[PDB]
Amino acid sequence: DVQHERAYQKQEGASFFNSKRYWKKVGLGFATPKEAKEGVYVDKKCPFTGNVSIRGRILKGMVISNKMKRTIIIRRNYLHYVKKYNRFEKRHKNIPCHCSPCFDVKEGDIVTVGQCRPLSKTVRFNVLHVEKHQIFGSARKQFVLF
Amino acid sequence: GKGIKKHLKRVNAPSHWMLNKMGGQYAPKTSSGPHKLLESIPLVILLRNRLKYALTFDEVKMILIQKIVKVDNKVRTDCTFPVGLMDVIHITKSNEYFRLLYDIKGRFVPHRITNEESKYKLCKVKKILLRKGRLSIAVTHDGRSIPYIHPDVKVNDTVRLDLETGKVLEHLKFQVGSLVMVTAGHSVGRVGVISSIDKNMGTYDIIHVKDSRNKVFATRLSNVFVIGDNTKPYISLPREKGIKLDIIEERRNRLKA
Amino acid sequence: RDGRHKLRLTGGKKKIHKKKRKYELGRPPSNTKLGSRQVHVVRGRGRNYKYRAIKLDSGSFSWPTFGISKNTRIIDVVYNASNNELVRTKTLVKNCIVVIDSHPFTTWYENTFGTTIGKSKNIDPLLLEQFKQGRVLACISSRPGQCGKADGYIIEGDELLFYKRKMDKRN
RNA sequence: AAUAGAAAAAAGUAGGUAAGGGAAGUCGGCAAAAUAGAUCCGUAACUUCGGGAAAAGGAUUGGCUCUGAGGACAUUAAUGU
RNA sequence: GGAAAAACCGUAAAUCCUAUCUUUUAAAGGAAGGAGAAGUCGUAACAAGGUUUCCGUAGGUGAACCUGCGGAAGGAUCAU
RNA sequence: AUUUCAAAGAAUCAUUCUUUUUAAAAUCCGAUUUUGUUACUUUGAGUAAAUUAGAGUGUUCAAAGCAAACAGUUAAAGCAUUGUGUUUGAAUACUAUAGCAUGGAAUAACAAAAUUGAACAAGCUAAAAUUUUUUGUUCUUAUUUUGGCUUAGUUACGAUU
RNA sequence: AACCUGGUUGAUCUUGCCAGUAGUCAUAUGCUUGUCUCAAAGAUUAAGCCAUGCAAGUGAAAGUAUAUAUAUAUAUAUGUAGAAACUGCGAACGGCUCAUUAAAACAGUUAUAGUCUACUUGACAUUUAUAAGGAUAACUACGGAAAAGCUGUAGCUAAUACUUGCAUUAUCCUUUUGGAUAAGUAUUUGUUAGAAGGAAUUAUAACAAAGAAGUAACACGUAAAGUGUGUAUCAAUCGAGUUUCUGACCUAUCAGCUUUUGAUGUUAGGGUAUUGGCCUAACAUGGCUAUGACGGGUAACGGGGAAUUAGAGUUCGAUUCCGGAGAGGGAGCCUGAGAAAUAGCUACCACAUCUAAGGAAGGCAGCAGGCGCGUAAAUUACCCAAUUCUAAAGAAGAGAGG
Repeated sequence: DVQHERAYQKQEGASFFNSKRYWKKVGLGFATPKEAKEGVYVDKKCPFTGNVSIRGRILKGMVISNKMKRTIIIRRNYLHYVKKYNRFEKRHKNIPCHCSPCFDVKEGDIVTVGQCRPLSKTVRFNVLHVEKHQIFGSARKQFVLF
Repeated sequence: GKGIKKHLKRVNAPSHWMLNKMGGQYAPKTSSGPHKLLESIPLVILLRNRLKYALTFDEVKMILIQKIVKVDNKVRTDCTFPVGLMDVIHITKSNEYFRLLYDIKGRFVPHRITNEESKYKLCKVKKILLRKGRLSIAVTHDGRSIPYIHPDVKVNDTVRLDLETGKVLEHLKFQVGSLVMVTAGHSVGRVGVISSIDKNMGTYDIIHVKDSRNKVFATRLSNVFVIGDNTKPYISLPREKGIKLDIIEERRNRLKA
Repeated sequence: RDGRHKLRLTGGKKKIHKKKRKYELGRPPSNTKLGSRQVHVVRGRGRNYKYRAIKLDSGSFSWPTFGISKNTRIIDVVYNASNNELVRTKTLVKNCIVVIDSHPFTTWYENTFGTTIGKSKNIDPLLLEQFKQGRVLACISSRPGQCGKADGYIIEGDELLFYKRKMDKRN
């Protein structure tokens, strides 16, 4: 089933020869997903079963792209205050974020991400909660105010 | 190269050193030691700029060579040694004992203390570590390591500590009825009773503190020093007893003498 | 070396200033092969000593299922997860598959339980079939290039099946 | 094959090859030489936008010993030929 | 145990060749714009300026321009 | 555009400021206390000094400085148990808009939102808890109770102009 | 002090600019200058080039003295000084410039459950000895080379330099006690068991393997039993690296950029002090872009801040503090806790000094001072008293600094 990349995939720290799989509690008031926990998958950067852990900031964003292996790009839209005119303007910033196999994420879904140790050159958050939500037009042109 | 910085400009030094603009260019930089740089004083400042037993750094050196200063029951020898948040300075020639305390404006005054109370100090524990063989040890803001601490004492509880043996006499719980002293926040140098505790996940924790004039202010948990239990402060507070007059009243008081 | 002087996230060519700092390091890579034990001391930043094994042969190998270890000469390198070059060249690296001389384990089992702690977990037949022919498939776990010795574990069950299939449709 | 042998010089003719220079020779670079196969890169003025273009200009290429990639069948995913 | 010496990857200075870009800067001749005088030739514009003006456009001319075609009134008429 | 309007009391000069109660559900012993997100806004927290605004202070004055003041032709006075000068000052504020905590009624957004979606009462069912326990160092089994699921009923059942 | 006048015309009212006015911690310059306090000053031009001199050392109980000098008591005992030298610690801070550099560096704001950390602080350690092994400097002798902070031999001799290496405590049972048994700190592997933090593959506890390194063969004389020096682990501390979030000047006559030469990701490694395309291999085919990417410009180090402001603002910030960057241009390295160090080193290029020509030595944007450049800028001063730093720490040094 799961593995076929050219090294054995193991879920390290599971243990096999004594006991009585493995997953962790994540905290910060979040809930470990049932689909993560009783899922069968193997990972290393998943926040529910890797060695990685969440610490730092917690932000909400909108998913734009789903098309890498287990990795997503989120846009944070926000309003910038311009002191000259006492007024605002839209500006935005992309955060590349690791996913998990647990969620099933579609372009325009809202996601709650957390900060964690660096997992790739620009992958520096990982997804904690998938807030499902249909969208019209294209997400790249869309504006959510969170 | 790009090593550690050993110099300290006099202007760049903490405001609560209370040094002037025109007095040379470099301050004493505190040596590394049992209290943080920003949260102490170097012994030179205490001797010369506060007590006034020296007019020069040189006179401080002359005083220091003589083993007539003792901090924490032991002789000290470096000029730049830190005074520490709570400690006992003993000047043996004139038989004087000082305990170091904050005023109500935010700086350290050396406060005249009796011989009997001089033999103990108050130590906040910052951490508690479990070391080999299942033996706990507590770690103090006084830079000092405490072996074989009670399991009944936890991280924000303070502890009364002898200076002869270095062992614990008793402890003061951080319970919401205990006297607390503010150590470094905006409202540094006050005493209150602990009104209320607010615990915030992943982030700073704030405690609401009430003054004896019933004024309330909040402060960050990091800098809060338990100082007694509801009967009394466990060490003798300085003149204004940790109570801060408001500016208008303070100026009105100053004039009305 | 480390951490800069490669392209911007946008795809841009970011400018360079700040001449390479010593604390970057990027120390020269070490192969390590199968031969007679020979190790070099390396002085790392802050006086952290590390051990560069350049040749090895004798490791600490653990039978995970019984939690016990014996020291054994390692017969050959047979498969590597990553590039085929390392296995071809007979060079060790962390996650590599070697074969160990099984006589210590065989001897231990016979002494302890009898027949060729948490007793009687009953081997596996595929593993047992390998065991008779006296040289057994194992995965190195420690990092030779860091630790100066190569330490590993006997492969088991599902992991064993995976490595056997990949190692030897079949050419 | 409208001849043969022997000798071996000038000259002729069909050829080679030349230090150092590199068109100074000559009406004239004529002659001769340099180049060239392939793969991988890189490719301007200008243009009727189709081209110019193999532009220009580079790099590589043996022998051996290996590694990876690419199919067809037939057994009840795996297993085989 | 070990100095000299070498070979291989890897850092990689530097030198030269192209290629593009950048910057001033030369150049016969061409063709503009301004500045200067009392120079020549006209009479184009302002009045119905002595062919109403002006636009867009195209051709012509010594130059100012003239003419065609279609517009405008900032026209000389707000009107049988 | 639209979804919670108001009513009563005391202070004060004739207005002003302040308190009480008035739907519904959950929760706690017929009474007691919780209830969208975000912007926004309020307080706060945590903020280097110099600079700067700024309080104190007759540098000869000021620019300044961060000090000083007081009594005494040499002692009184205080307080220490025959000794020791005494009062002291170096405040306060600011330190992006972003980040952190925090009260909030309005104003804005947004979420939730019928070719249909509920809320509860009834019954069956598979998961957990509770009680029991077969047998010469340890393998079972059995009733009961609680959350999830399949199936008729019952409600001011459900949609702003 | 929330301010306006002169100029289109024959005269007029507008629009509109130009001219005036004031300031400018903003430079230059012209004339004049009696006082006193206060005090910026080779940044704009050349991160151009540099003569000479100076700018980092260090021993007051406490590693090493048969160079040598010396005071007491009886060749001897103690001592006291001590040139010289090994060793130790510092010299990786300071100070200077602002060329580079426009999501870079920087400011606030996180994180370090991803790490390193000398001096200093407090806890506090485990598998022959009435005292161990050399070999080396200064030093002695012979020397060489025009010259250099050049150094050759041979004979010596010490060390807290270098190098060996000596027990004894704890666990379970009768029951104060009498017996039996255990006994490696980091680190690393495999196996499991599980006081705290928001969350643990965490502290920790056990089992089976490996395993550094140590735990005084050192020096004083302290309290009417002490100190220095070295030392494993932990914590503290002075800090450092990465690292989250958010914030910038001008330009579209720069619109598609980036991916063979890692661009974006996945896996596995290697490497790091540690995370990571940080680097190798294999595999994906992405990532960024008019909400301005990718380029170009900047006479652009950033910020604290400065000038001008009624209120908005606009310009300025080489320059006292903080942070960054760099030491002629690039590059590479050693040592050590800390360096890709520049009064450490190696090379190249660009410059350039001494040389008897064989070779040698070099880097002022330290302070002075010179040349050049220029619109544009001071003494080859005196002093370590204060301010501080460094040292084997009073007492010595410091063109840091005054």
